[PDB]
Amino acid sequence: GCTLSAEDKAAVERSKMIDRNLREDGEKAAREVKLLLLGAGESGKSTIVKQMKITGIVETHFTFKDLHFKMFDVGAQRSERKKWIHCFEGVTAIIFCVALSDYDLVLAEDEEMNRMHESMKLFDSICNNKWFTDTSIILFLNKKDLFEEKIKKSPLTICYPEYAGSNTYEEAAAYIQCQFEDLNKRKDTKEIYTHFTCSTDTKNVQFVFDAVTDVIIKNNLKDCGLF
Amino acid sequence: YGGFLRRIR
Amino acid sequence: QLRQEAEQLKNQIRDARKACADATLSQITNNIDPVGRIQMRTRRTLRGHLAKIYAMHWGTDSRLLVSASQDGKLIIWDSYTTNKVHAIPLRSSWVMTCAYAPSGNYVACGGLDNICSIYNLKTREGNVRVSRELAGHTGYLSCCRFLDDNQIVTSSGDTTCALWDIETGQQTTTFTGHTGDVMSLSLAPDTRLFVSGACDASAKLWDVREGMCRQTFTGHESDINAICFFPNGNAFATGSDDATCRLFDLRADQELMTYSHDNIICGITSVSFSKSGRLLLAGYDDFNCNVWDALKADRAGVLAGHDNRVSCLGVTDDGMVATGSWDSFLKIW
Amino acid sequence: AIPVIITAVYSVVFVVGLVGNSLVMFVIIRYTKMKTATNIYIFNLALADALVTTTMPFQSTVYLMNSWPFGDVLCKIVISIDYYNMFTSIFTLTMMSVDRYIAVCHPVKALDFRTPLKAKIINICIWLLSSSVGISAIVLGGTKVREDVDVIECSLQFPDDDYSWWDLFMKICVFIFAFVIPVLIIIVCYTLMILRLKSVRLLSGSREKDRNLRRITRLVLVVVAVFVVCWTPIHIFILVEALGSTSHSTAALSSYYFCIALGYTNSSLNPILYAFLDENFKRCFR
Amino acid sequence: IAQARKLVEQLKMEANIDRIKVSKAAADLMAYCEAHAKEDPLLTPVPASENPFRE
Ligand SMILES: CC1(C)CC(=O)C2=C(C1)OC1=C(C(=O)CC(C)(C)C1)C2c1ccc(-c2cccc(Cl)c2)o1
Ligand SMILES: CC(C)CCC[C@@H](C)[C@H]1CC[C@H]2[C@@H]3CC=C4C[C@@H](O)CC[C@]4(C)[C@H]3CC[C@]12C
Ligand SMILES: CC(C)CCC[C@@H](C)[C@H]1CC[C@H]2[C@@H]3CC=C4C[C@@H](O)CC[C@]4(C)[C@H]3CC[C@]12C
Repeated sequence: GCTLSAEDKAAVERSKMIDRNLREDGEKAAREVKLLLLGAGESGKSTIVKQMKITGIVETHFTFKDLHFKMFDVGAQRSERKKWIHCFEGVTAIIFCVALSDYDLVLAEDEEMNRMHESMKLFDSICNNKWFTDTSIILFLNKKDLFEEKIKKSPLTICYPEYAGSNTYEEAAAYIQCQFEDLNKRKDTKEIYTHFTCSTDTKNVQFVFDAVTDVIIKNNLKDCGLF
Repeated sequence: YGGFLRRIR
Repeated sequence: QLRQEAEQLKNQIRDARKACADATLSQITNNIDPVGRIQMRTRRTLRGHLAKIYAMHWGTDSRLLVSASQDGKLIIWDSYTTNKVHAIPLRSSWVMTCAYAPSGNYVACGGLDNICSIYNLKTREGNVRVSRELAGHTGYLSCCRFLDDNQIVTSSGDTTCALWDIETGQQTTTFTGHTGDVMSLSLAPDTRLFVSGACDASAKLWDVREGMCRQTFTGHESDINAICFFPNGNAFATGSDDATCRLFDLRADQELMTYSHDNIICGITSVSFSKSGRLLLAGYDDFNCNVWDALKADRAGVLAGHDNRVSCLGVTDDGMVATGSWDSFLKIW
Repeated sequence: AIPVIITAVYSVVFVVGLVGNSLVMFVIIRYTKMKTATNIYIFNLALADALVTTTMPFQSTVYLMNSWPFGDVLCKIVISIDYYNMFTSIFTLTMMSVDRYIAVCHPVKALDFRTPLKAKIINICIWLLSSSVGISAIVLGGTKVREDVDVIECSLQFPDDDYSWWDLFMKICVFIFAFVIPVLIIIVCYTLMILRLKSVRLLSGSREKDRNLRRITRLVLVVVAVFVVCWTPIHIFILVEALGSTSHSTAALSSYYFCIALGYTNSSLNPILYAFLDENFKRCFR
Repeated sequence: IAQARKLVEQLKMEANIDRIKVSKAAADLMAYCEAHAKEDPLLTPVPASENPFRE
């Protein structure tokens, strides 16, 4: 209107330009897929990042099949996870990495606590969290070769007496997968995509892409009102 | 549709 | 060996605290009339954030304000005309705090990047560029406030606070003693002391000049998320996850009044005072803000209108109220 | 009797369609801002359905009085509204089907296609495409008086040397571009969407999610069946009378007007199928 | 060991402090609120003439 002075109109024009830039940036940002990379450092997590690519948060951007993934690693935090875990509420997916070879390894602390049990309790606390009720989790069971070479020497029953199967690799791996998946209290809205690592080009990335595609399909279904 | 076509009646 | 000595010191401290409690604030305040029902509306609705708001801060001129969002935006709003003066992009979208300099020249931000970024607004080039970065904390940056144009005090999730020197880039003072992640920070009106609330359910009063803790306040049963100084500089209010606010006094060295309600079970994210200190505003997780009577502990008013959790709450210097919520909207009452 | 029940059916369809379309338009205008593509599509569909339903009382009056008592300009604008909004409603249905197919079967491209700006562009293109038939109905539509019967009839006027050929060609073109293409597109898109959803790990994971998939399939089948049942009879009747054989009976006239009533019932029921069944719309209303 | 000694020293420093009665603190807190009660736009609604956030 004519009420605004010469500088007021310039200020309004600047605000409109800023708003246009903001909406363009938001359109670009909402077109990208967020992956919260959790797990343990001893489990082997940097190797997965190196495979996929080819001081508190490490952000990795990579493009696969015309889809932009931003993976956020929060393994450098040494504080309470509760106070900042809600920042990733709208994350597209979680990637949880655990090492199968660490079934009998003890923690670095003086307490006799199994590393596999600590990984299981971390997965239980993350999956059964009020912020990730409908967030899909991709489970990466790493170091399958080392686990296969180690299972022939040490039985799996040392971890827990519940296991009664043979000491073969396939049965033990399936039992570990089912034990991890049984921690998912909310089996209705959340799906866990378990996948043993392949250590081969375009294998883990393809699995993550498939899970992300399923999540995007569900999001589009909700957006259309069909779901 | 069809209510505005040349009908015989 | 010396643990018994520490226990005896704690017993002496609590006995001295009990001795000084010769009366009750509620008993003394019975002679003042109630504030009444506070009714106010969202006279301004700032829109333009496409993610959850985590922090906002008013400027010293009571007109401009700064807001930080999870999409990596520091937006400077002119509250009178709803215009956007600046929209600073952030190198890290995970921002949990923001600050406005008392001179109106600089804006601070920080978060999970463990870095306090200082941006200059009065550059000759005409665009807001990064002026300084303070990467000295090993935990996430939870709060930051400007003492001056060259000094800024920050609190981190590594149970420490730090007074920095902006022109140099290195911290000049380190405040340690908390056993939990420091979540809230508040400067005194005279900028000589400050108070910090952490996850250990205790608030510590620190001296800027000396650099060591002077008083410690307990009483909360959960983590302290918010803190704010009383306008006179002698008391301060703390909000916790126990759905309770508490008013502590520095001189009395004990809690004075607890603000809570039976049906309130959600934690407090932000606390603030009015210009006169009569109203204590607090943002809650139940999508609403509560305006308590700071002397009668009565729920004087309710501010509703946010569809998500109210995260940040600020009161302008002249007393003429901004609320930022996870619904990507700012509301000025 | 029949006339009475026929006009009662016409009035019921008119009232239901008008009320539903007005309610949907009012909800979209104020309660739920048009920020998504689906909301824009629903708004355009509701507007087209309401404007088509506005035509119904004139056709009921023509059926009862057996003549057109209104002016030539009113007849022209009514015919143009009918044709234009029928085409707009059908094309909006087709584009909603294509949009949902793209969202499901092409999730990566859906990020670059389901922008509200692109939805507005698609709607503008749809309305401009229907503008051809609208302008044709404005230019050629009119009212003429027949003397040997002393009856004033409102319809599309063509040159009398080849009026029959032009009318048959126009009927064939409308039938093709309003039934054959949209029905095939809807069938293909929804079948591909359902086939893709059968392979989605989320939907088959649990019994409740299988129930949700069954509900989605039921909704899609209901939409397709409603469209087919409402639009096939009138088009088949018109084609049969245009090329098969020519006859005039009271029962034939009553069935013809009932087929027209079903064609309008399609637009009457569209708000129920597309607005009052979307989960986002239900949440916004509550 | 050293942490316990540091805690003991901090408790000794905190214990050797001057404290006042809670009655005086409450009286000063009420006095400040009553002195500035007229300068708080939130406590008393400001007429739209002086309110910069006009409709
Ligand atoms: C002319 C043309 C190029 C072709 C055409 O037939 C239509 C066009 C423009 O615009 C639209 C049409 C509508 O049916 C509705 C609307 C307005 C949203 C878009 C059609 C139309 C024709 C005549 C009226 C009308 C005349 C008077 C009053 C009211 Cl409400 C409508 O509308
Ligand atoms: C509703 C009326 C008008 C039309 C009927 C449409 C439905 C029921 C029909 C039309 C085409 C059909 C599909 C044609 C081909 C195949 C491939 C076959 O390997 C599985 C079944 C499937 C996927 C059919 C499922 C049923 C189907 C979708
Ligand atoms: C579910 C869908 C496919 C149903 C389709 C029904 C169609 C085929 C039916 C419904 C009404 C029918 C018409 C009703 C009345 C007459 C008049 C009669 O003298 C010749 C046949 C004719 C013209 C019929 C042709 C077939 C018709 C159009």
